[PDB]
Amino acid sequence: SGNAKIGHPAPNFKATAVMPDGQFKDISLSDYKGKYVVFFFYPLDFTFVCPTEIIAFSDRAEEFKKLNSQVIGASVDSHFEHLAWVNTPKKQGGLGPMNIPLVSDPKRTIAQDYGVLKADEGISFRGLFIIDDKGILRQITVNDLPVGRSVDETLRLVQAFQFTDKHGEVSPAGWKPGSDTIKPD
Amino acid sequence: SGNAKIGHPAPNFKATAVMPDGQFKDISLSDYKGKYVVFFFYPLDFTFVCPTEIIAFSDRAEEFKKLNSQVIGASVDSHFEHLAWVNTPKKQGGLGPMNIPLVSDPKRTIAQDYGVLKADEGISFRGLFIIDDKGILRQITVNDLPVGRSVDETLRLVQAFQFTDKHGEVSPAGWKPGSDTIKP
Amino acid sequence: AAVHNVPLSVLIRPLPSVLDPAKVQSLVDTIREDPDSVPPIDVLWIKGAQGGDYFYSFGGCHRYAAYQQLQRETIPAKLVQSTLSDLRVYLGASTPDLQ
Amino acid sequence: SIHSGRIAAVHNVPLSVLIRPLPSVLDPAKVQSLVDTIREDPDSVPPIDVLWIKGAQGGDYFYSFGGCHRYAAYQQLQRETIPAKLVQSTLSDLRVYLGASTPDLQ
Repeated sequence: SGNAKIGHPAPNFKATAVMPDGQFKDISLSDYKGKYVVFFFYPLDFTFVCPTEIIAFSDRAEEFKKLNSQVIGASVDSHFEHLAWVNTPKKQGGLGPMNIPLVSDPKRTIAQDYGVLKADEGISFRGLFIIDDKGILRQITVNDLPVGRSVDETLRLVQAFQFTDKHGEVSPAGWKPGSDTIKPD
Repeated sequence: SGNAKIGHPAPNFKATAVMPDGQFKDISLSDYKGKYVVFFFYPLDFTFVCPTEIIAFSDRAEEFKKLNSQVIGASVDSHFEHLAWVNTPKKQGGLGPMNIPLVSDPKRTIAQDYGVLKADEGISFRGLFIIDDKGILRQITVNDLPVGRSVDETLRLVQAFQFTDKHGEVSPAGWKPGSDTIKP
Repeated sequence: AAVHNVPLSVLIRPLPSVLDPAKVQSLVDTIREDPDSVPPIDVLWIKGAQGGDYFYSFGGCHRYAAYQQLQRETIPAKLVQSTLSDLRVYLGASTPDLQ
Repeated sequence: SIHSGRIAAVHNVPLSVLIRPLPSVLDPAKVQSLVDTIREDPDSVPPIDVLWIKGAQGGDYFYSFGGCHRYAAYQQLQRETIPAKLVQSTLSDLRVYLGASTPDLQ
């Protein structure tokens, strides 16, 4: 998958994005060093699909927050398009106020970097990558266009990498087997 | 991921697999053309991890059966290793009888052809691929060694691709706007 | 764009979509009270390789259920002409060789 | 590891000392059953495998990767020791189970 390899640092990106507050910011994956990152791609902005996923991720942002993880959404649209889609209310199809930032991939190099570009129509597949606090990549999930992603599954994954992480801060056990310690016969 | 490209045909392969019955059989991903295939890698055969992951896919093969699907697992270890692992009872730290074929990939090429070989070790990451009845790759998941895959989430994906697959045998509605279609 | 009274049975909804039943019930509610505060859905109008008329629906997820949970024959919708590449965005390798 | 103690000694090793870094996924009914067996017929339950690893500064570190249900049973019974075989091991053996979560053992 692109230049995204498991065990290796995430392919960095800088792009311009819309933030939970509305204003553009100009951010990079590196700003997030020190937190887990859930980085996901969607096809494009004004899908006649009611945007089940992004909304669901924006909606349980707190749960990610307490796992010290940041959720970021990407699509090859301009950030103008993202801004536009955010201000469109959820009743007449739109995203509404996001609790999560939205990256814009107009040159489409991030999609390639992450090996998720549909060459022909030039959009991203439904990709999602988990990167840890040290900027390493832990898991790759890519879906063909018609099938959404599960928030619970993403949480289960983050919680499991963090479970394994946290268990590596361990102190010498101060204990050894010995004849004292044998379980006889 | 490697050659495996979503929307494009799945990187075919041919290797010796330990079948549910006990016997070897050189097979290929084509042979299941007409069924959705869930194809998954795992690092090693005599793990010190309780193999609860594979046991879970084997245990629940009927769930996959009911969806015209075939779960195949795979590692870099030899086909003789597989045999021996199935012939070691769970409690003695083994697989026991398995309901799903196991591919062997000692050349590390099927791993490579899927982009899930980690060079350092010469073994596969916990990668899993869902391919359709027309042989097309439909979804890719790869996990760093520590974390496992959900059977529930694999079923959920399989069914979802089948849901949309199952539309598209559709045809003209015999309907036309309008009027008297227009609304006041 | 003219709003059309399209029959629920004409609409191809090929997307596996898990619905919040609370959302749906709130919509059924509002409908019987104030049907004109509920905006029309968007329906992709696609012509296949021949005469072929197909009308997809991808939005109004919770709005569709609301209308089919009621008895309703038609739902208010805006119609949108579209290519097959338009369609390919939604269905990927599950896009049909529409005729 | 300067030594080795082969080829099959069994030890009563304290649970407080086992690092269990992998997310258990447990069939509860099997856990519930193994509990009955340990209470009443403990010898019929084979000991677990424990990896013993030396830290860079000589620390003892003990990993448990298997017997998932045995371990849990023992946790349900609130024992402070579990029968184990100790299998001396390296760091690089960990990374096989731990990947990028593999700690730098002091």
